[PDB]
Amino acid sequence: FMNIQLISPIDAPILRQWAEIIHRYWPNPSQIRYGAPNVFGSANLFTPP
Amino acid sequence: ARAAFLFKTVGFGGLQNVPINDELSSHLLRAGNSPWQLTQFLDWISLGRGLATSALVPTAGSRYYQMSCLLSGTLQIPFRPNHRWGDIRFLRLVWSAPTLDGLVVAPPQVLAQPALQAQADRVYDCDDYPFLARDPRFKHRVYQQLSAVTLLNLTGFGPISYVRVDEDMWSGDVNQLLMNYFGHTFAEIAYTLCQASANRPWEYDGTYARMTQIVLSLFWLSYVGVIHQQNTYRTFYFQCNRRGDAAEVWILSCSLNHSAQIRPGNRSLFVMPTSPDWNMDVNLILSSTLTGCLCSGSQLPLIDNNSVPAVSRNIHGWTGRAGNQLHGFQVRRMVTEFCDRLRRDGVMTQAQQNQVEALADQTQQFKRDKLETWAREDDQYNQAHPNSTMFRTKPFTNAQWGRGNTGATSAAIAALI
Amino acid sequence: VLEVAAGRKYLQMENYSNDDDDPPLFAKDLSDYAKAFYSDTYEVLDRFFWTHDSSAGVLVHYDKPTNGHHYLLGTLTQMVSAPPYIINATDAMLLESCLEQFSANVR
Repeated sequence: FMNIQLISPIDAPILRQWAEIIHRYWPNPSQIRYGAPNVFGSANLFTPP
Repeated sequence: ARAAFLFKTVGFGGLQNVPINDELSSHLLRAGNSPWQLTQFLDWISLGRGLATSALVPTAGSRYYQMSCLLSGTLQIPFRPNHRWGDIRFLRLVWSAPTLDGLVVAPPQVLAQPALQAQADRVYDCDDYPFLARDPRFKHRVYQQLSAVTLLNLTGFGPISYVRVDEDMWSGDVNQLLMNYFGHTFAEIAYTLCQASANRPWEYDGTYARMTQIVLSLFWLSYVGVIHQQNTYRTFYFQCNRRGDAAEVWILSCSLNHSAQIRPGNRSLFVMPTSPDWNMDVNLILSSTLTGCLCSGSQLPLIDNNSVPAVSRNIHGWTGRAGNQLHGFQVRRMVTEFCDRLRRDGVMTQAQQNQVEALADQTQQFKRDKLETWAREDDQYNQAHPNSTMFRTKPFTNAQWGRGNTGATSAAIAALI
Repeated sequence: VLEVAAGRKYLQMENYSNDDDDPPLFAKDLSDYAKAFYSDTYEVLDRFFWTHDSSAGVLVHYDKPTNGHHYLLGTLTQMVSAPPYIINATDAMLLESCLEQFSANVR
């Protein structure tokens, strides 16, 4: 799974295609801003407030 | 906006070590092990409604000085070139966690090992410490109290405050926020502002910073006596019913009688008390604390080298070759200046001035006697114990009990308007 | 602060086969490898990154920038054309810039 070159293009073409699709089309994480910590403060621990 | 983060530690007042010991340190850390004790100090002074006192903390300035001494003596461990945080002890105390979160009793091995010998009048840069460099919010939160300590330790007199007058500061949001403090006192306003600053560091030219500068200017103008009920700064002033009292209370107020005329421009200067009786004046210490909280991201002007001792010269962010002069004053003489200015303005009479003078004289006598007695007790304790010498209040000299540049300071503050 | 997506720098043809002699592409041929933040002052950019994630890593050119002061933040993509190593985007751009500078120093 981590190294696609191990999957044979001839013996397992469908599996190689599926692995490539998984690597190049899985969703990408992102972030957004929320809250008003002026009054409520911030309770975030492992992330920026 | 500030670009360099430097601070100065306290200097020995004739002793051979930092004037603090285990008893004072334990009394300070009695209810919390965090060395950053601004909120604890605010709670202890109890809104400045009365004269706070204790066995080990005679005055509020005493606690302020002890906080400064504790921070100065403790911060020298992680600021060694090796930058190790938890391998050496200072007065049976060790840091917990590299992020400088609290002080705890030393482990048995460190207790057996010798302690650290601290030095006097050290100047340090916050960005040298790796963790402070890595985390901006942590550095900005700490630098407020570091700046307050520096403003107290810069000279041998009382703390330093910054006064600025500028008409362009006022705006709609500033007016809306300022109108909400119509009936509150200076101590309450300072409490709320300090808590807000602690929750969030302010930016360079924010609403909170501008309102803080406006409040400081209003308080100092009212204290001098340029602004009063019949001569207001945009219908705002500070009222004090009992001038010259031991614990003065100042209340924000509005009046539609008259508004003074303000010349356009931007002016500012630096004020400080010289007489030792500042230890029992909450308002001055709170003003200095507000200036320190402002200093986090504002980059105030430079202070002239000739107004500070040799060891405080050429600090990268604070002192400089050509800078503003420090104006020092005496409280008792400033009371007389206040009364005289009001009488010339025509809103006070001779009998009222005489009553205020008598009350001020009584207060000065009481404070002088108490301070001298406490100093003598400290001297005797230091004589008795040669291995745990300490000071409970910032040392002073007999010469500081006389009037200094009070007239010039009053004239400068009056000309500010 | 203006946020701009970073476009591709290389484009593959059909006969790219991850060969030993194929030129490396440093992951700059994928859809999104980095993201640029443009402003006017570095202190404003720094204040902006107080309340924004930066675990991936932030890179900067202090010399003449392409279109003005800007920071660059990498994504979670990977470079797999140089076995037996798997290299993420930030390290890939660092390596490319380092090699360019070394060639410039030589020539």
